[PDB]
Amino acid sequence: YEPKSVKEIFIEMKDTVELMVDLAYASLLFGDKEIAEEVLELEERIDLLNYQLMMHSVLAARNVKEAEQVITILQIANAIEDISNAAGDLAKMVLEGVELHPVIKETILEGEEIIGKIQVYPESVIVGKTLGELDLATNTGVWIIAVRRGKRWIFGPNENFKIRAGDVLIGRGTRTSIDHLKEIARGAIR
Amino acid sequence: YEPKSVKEIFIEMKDTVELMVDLAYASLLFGDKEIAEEVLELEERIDLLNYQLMMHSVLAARNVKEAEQVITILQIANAIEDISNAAGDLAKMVLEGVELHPVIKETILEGEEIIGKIQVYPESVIVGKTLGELDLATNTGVWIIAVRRGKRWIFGPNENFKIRAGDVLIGRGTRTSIDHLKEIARGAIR
Ligand SMILES: [Ca+2]
Ligand SMILES: [Ca+2]
Ligand SMILES: [Ca+2]
Ligand SMILES: [Ca+2]
Ligand SMILES: [Ca+2]
Ligand SMILES: [Ca+2]
Ligand SMILES: [Ca+2]
Ligand SMILES: [Ca+2]
Ligand SMILES: [Ca+2]
Ligand SMILES: [Ca+2]
Ligand SMILES: [Cl-]
Ligand SMILES: [Cl-]
Ligand SMILES: [Cl-]
Ligand SMILES: [Cl-]
Repeated sequence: YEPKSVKEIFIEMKDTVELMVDLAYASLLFGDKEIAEEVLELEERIDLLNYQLMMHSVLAARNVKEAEQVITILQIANAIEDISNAAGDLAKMVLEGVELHPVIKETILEGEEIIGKIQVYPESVIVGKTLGELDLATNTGVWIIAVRRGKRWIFGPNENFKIRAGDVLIGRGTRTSIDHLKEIARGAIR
Repeated sequence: YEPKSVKEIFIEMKDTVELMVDLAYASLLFGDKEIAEEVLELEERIDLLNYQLMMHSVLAARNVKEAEQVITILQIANAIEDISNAAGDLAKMVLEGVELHPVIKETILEGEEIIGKIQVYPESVIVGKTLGELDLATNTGVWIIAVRRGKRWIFGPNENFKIRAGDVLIGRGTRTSIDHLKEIARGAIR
């Protein structure tokens, strides 16, 4: 097997917790238990990555200097793991199925950065293009955290994900950044 | 005095913790103690907002139904407050001045979303424009979390913030989203 680097593990942890928090808010906004389940699965991945980070750090360091440095990484991962647990706490509320105060969904839809649901029509120019080819985060500011395609979810889609008419994109971004993408998705803006 | 709504307090909490985490990573990337100090000040604001949220929730609810609903809000704020404490943990490492493992700065610069430093030249078209007039988050995907102007910091600048040549923008976004803004900032792209 090809060994992983500390940086690769660390980057995945950071990237994953960010996605986790976004998905946690999405689960609350949509009262969606499947999204909530995904958050919990990611919390487990975070525990696994944290374990590997500790293993790598323990094995890599043999003297005091090296030790002091790997400890800084473990300390940061520790804080990251706390954020993952908080996202999991939010997800659990959705799985418990509690009736949320109406202000909650409004809050997620009206803050600086919001979560939006975008319907893709056949006439849109993004149909048939991949997220990478598109680089939506780069070119629209809207970051796609998930896609609902029929009876299935694609969480954290990669650059190879090709968009189809009928897809429902779950994006994170500013309000005007979400409405802009909706225009493009409706084919209004070519 | 004009009373605040639960939603206003809640939105500020959510917005603030997001900014806190971004600033925490910025403090680590730049080994900047002033940014770290700002994170700690925001952790205190979060404690204050949490207090006001509890006050509003306690006063607003008088019967079981209303109580069950305000509790959902308090439960979410509880998780948000945990995230704020994690950001504060990261900031403290910078204030302690520990020597960070080199992988840390690399990780912040190479993940899905990174933190970038952008120099604004006199010839750039963004000079003299406000963040609102510009709506950078909306129009570039790059979210401006802070600006270093001479010997002073402006954290979480509002829509009225007018950009000047010599400003150093601290942005959050994708790599290609950061390089794009740098082009605009250098005047290369009008
Ligand atoms: Ca854990
Ligand atoms: Ca060892
Ligand atoms: Ca802990
Ligand atoms: Ca299914
Ligand atoms: Ca569909
Ligand atoms: Ca606190
Ligand atoms: Ca009461
Ligand atoms: Ca706690
Ligand atoms: Ca100063
Ligand atoms: Ca300057
Ligand atoms: Cl690597
Ligand atoms: Cl299609
Ligand atoms: Cl309001
Ligand atoms: Cl100027």
